[PDB]
Amino acid sequence: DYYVGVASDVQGADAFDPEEYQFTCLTYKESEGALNEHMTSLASVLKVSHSVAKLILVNFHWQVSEILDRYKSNSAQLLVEARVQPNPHCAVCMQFVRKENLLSLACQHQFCRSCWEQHCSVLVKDGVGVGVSCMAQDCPLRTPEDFVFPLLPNEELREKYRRYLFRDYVESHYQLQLCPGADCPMVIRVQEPRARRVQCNRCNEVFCFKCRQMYHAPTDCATIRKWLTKCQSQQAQAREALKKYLFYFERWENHNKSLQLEAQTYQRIHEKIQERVMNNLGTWIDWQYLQNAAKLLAKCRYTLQYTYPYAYYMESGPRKKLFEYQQAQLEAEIENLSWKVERADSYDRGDLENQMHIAEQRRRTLLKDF
Amino acid sequence: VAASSRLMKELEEIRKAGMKNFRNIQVDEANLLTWQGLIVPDPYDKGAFRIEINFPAEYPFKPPKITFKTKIYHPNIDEKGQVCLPVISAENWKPATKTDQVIQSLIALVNDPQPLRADLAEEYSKDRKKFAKNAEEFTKKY
Amino acid sequence: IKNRLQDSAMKLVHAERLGSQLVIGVRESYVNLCKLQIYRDNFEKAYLDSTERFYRTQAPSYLQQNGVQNYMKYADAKLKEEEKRALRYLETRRECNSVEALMECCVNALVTSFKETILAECQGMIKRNETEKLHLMFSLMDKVPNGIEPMLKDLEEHIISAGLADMVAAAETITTDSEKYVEQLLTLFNRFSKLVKEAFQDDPRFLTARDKAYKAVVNDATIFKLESKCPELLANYCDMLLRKTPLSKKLTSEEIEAKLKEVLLVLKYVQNKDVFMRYHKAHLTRRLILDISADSEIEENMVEWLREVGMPADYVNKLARMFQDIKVSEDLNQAFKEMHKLPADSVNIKILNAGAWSRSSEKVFVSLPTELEDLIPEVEEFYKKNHSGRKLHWHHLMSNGIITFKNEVGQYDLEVTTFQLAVLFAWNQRPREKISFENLKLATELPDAELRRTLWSLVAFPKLKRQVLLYEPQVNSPKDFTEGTLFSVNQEFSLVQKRGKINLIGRLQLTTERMREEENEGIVQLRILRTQEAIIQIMKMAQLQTELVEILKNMFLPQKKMIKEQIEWLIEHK
Amino acid sequence: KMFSLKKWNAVAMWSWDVECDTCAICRVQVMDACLRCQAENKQEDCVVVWGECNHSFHNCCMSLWVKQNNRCPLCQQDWVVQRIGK
Ligand SMILES: [Zn+2]
Ligand SMILES: [Zn+2]
Ligand SMILES: [Zn+2]
Ligand SMILES: [Zn+2]
Ligand SMILES: [Zn+2]
Ligand SMILES: [Zn+2]
Ligand SMILES: [Zn+2]
Repeated sequence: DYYVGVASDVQGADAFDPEEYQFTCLTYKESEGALNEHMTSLASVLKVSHSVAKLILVNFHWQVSEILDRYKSNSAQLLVEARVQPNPHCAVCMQFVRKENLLSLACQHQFCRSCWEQHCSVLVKDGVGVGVSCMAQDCPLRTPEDFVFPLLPNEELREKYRRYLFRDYVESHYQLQLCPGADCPMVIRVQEPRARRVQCNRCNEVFCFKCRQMYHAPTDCATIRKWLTKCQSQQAQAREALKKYLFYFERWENHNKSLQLEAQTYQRIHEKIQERVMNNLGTWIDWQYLQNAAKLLAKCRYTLQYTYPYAYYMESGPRKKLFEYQQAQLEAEIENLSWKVERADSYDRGDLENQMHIAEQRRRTLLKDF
Repeated sequence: VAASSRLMKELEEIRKAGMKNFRNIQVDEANLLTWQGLIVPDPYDKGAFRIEINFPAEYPFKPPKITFKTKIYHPNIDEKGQVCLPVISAENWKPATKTDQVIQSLIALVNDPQPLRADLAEEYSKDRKKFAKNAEEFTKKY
Repeated sequence: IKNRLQDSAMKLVHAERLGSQLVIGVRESYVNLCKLQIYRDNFEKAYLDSTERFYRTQAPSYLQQNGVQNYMKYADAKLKEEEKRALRYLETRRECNSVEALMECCVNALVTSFKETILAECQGMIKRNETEKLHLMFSLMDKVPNGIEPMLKDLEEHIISAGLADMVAAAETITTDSEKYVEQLLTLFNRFSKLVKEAFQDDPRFLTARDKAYKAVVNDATIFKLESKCPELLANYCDMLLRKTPLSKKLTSEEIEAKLKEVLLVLKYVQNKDVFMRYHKAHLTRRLILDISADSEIEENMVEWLREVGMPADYVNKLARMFQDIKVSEDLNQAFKEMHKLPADSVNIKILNAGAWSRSSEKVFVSLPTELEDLIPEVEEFYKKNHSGRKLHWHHLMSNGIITFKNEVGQYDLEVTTFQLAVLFAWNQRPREKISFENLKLATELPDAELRRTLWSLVAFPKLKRQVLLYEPQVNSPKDFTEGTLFSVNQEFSLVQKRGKINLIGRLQLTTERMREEENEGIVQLRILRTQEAIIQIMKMAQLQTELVEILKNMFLPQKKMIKEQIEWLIEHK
Repeated sequence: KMFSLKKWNAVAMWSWDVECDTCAICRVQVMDACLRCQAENKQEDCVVVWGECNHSFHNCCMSLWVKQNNRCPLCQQDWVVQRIGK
């Protein structure tokens, strides 16, 4: 009777992870189902043929609301912008053909069947799926897929075309993405699009959702691209530029090389724990905090590694001074913790726990903006 | 497959016309897949040049590559022959343009420059001499 | 004897083995004949080959005859005999590894070639406490390289399965209680530790396996149809041990310390350690203010023990801050009481940090009596006399006191909180009348939920015999309270003694739901309208406040500052 | 009178009377101790400093700041102390 309502008598300021992002892994069959559902929804709300619906969808990144309001605004300009309707004896192979063998698009440019059959095959062999368009110059009217299937001769092709269409459809969809790993039939789905950390559940590949490159937490996707590409009075300018590039690159490369001694220190810590266990100075459960400390140290080093490119581009001001001060403090704490965990013979559980709490707080301080 | 009829028709058409902007051209002794050109624009006013036309198979369905043999001074032309032609490009290509239109566009682009050599583009930001004197010197040198 | 009589010597050794200076002499002859290549190439090779042939021909027969039952004993005896014979015969005076080679051959011929058959029974032998045979099996298998991994795997699986099955088997009782849960955990831990000690002589690898298996068992959440119930139960047990309860009454200090040490040992394997120190903090917060601690030094040492076992520092630091604030507040209260010379010896004050303790400056609205209203400025000035830059927030959910109740039968003493006190002072000016729900809401300035909870507390106390207040419409839960319910003060309350003291505070709440200012604004506005109507009527018709109290005996009791500002408004508007 | 009062106990919470309630250097609550002082297990000694620019920081953190640079972290005015805690 005294201990009845205890579970509801006990915060949102620091509890939340400032690097949390919810996603879900999808296979090809489920992607097919999702795309088909969207197709049969839009092609009914906005009654058209299914292929026309797909061409409209790819142009606007598969956003139902925007398409559906632009339709009520002006359906005519909606269709025109999707490159379906034109904006308001064969010129390819100069010959004469019976009218029964003439096929034309909505733009009404007339060419015979043989060149239509060969053009699509040649462009498919190149590796394009949506780039097919009309032959005559200066008309961007793309061809729906139901106008491309009957032209393709064989069954070896007609399956590469579907793969290309699937790839382009997934690329254009704002909620889906493809795993950058080699030969991975996996698709990532997120309710909202943002630049965060995404991990595959099959090949365990870590990448950013938008740029598909390596995860870059406190740095814009385009900012790191030019850094990766890079990596008299004008003489002084060049000397100073090289000097500051070296001043940042020394720490960048320190951490880059350090991200292999992660596993190497894991090995030494395993050795030390095994030694202290085999000398009967305790049990296994009494020495497990060193591994957690090592993981925390590696995480902090990664975070610090991906801040120097971001600090290289700040405009001089109080924010730069504060960021540098906090960076120095976190570096000092990192060195102190590493010295206590790696090159010490004794150990105090309370002291190491307090140091771990301080180090975690110091790391969390830097991400106050992101 | 259809990489022949268009070729013979185009050769007959260009032979019948006999334009003055383009002086003469040879079939390179029954090659049927490539030949060599000779343009004559009317800066680069004086001088007859040589252009190597590259016609892949299914010529109407593929972009004909363009290159220059004799080195000439132009912002849009690379060191030896690598010149990018928007009409015959990879993206802005249509299987309906014929060789006459593309050679006319080439003559136009030779007639006046477009603001690959980024250094010559930077010169072209404020170019009068660096396009009217050195270019004349090279053209009359070659 | 380069090659002659070597066969005879080997035959003699074989006959002895089946069932003495010549062999030693021949071995010395090889040793000293010619640095010792001849001894390594011959004789030694013949000895090893004869041993291998004899055992490769003999062992399966005895295996088939005596089962897996007698094979381990036979093997141990054979290795002991071979080791003794090898020391007796083979050379050992020149630092040679012949005995090591023979021992390796024997191990490879008697144990390695049957490891699957030996290990097939390990799963069944661990259960039903076959420790005597398990020790022999472990001793034999420790020689072969990496041959004890299946033993560890079987121990892991047995511990996990047995723990889950035993905890499921008694689940209709364990979940509700806490002491039974802790006793079950300790029973399993002790049984498994005793098994390991008796069967494997405290080998570190088996200790590691037991630790992993126990960690798997403790953190399982199959019970409760799955959450986070284990830390709550552990905190409840610690509270029962550390509070003035009958369990703590019938025990001494040493037993309490032993129980706390056992709880810490069990808790060392808990994964989600961020919930235990959030429940323990609340229990300690409740205990340090009601002053219901059985012992203080045990509580002081508990925080150090918790720091040692591996708790996060973010809560241990707060606990230490709490313990220091208790002493600081005691000194401050003594100083205030000495300086202040409602009697001054019946008032206590506590000033506590806002970080370690509850951290929320959310306004809570309640009507206070005259004494408590006048006490606040004195305390505020006393605090501001010394400290600079500090501001005080008064916490009405954690204040308490004792009041006197005069009835027809007699008088008693009641232990109440602020809300109960405010509710009870509604009948001071109308002792024999009845008050409805709406008038109680207006008079006490309380929201709906808090008023309902306080009314339930004062009308239906769990173990009480005769209640203090009375309701007209019957109900079975506080949720079904209407605005037509009338409340009256009982006039036959007792406990039939004519004096005593009872407690109405059980597990005082520390947090409440969020407050909305719209209802408070409306109640206050109605207060201004009612007070202005009453004062205007009295003017139309020193002792002014007395007659205000006399006439406003059915709505509420007006306050001094409200009356002053209202009369200022009146004289402003004539 | 009925329902008199006999004995009372009062509980109050104290906190610093500041604005923006953050040290702006360690980004922790001003009402809690700084990292170093809670690491050294010494309490009741972290006072809060105010400046002429109405900036309220810890004394420990701002002393470590002014050991290198004599300016406010959040502005550029020449830092000078106006009021100190406790
Ligand atoms: Zn055609
Ligand atoms: Zn067209
Ligand atoms: Zn993948
Ligand atoms: Zn990115
Ligand atoms: Zn600070
Ligand atoms: Zn401090
Ligand atoms: Zn400032």
